[PDB]
Amino acid sequence: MEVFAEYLAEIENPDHRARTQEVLTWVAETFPDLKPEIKWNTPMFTNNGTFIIGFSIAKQHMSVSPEVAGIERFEADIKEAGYSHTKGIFRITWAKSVDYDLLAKIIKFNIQDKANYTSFWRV
Repeated sequence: MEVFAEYLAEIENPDHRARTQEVLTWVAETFPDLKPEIKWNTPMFTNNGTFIIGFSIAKQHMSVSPEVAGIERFEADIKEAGYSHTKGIFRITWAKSVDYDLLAKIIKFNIQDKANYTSFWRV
């Protein structure tokens, strides 16, 4: 968790910082075997060296990054949760709640789908 200290401190809005902290803490606690990392100024979690999920903050939303394959697998549920998405990310605006249930399904999916992966990113 200390790994994310500087990143969180740099979030000037304290309510945005609290939400980011709550999500990152929840991932860490719910998935204790993942390694929390800051890489390229992005908070993320890896499993035996491969990327599992990443988070980043913009002015009006948090971005969740589970790779294109993660968005493809859960596109219907992302849309039903009410979040906007691209091919590779989806967004949670500050007024909207975080669907921890969906996050859990995405994270578990990437863990299983990238078991033994030989690269950091999916190609």
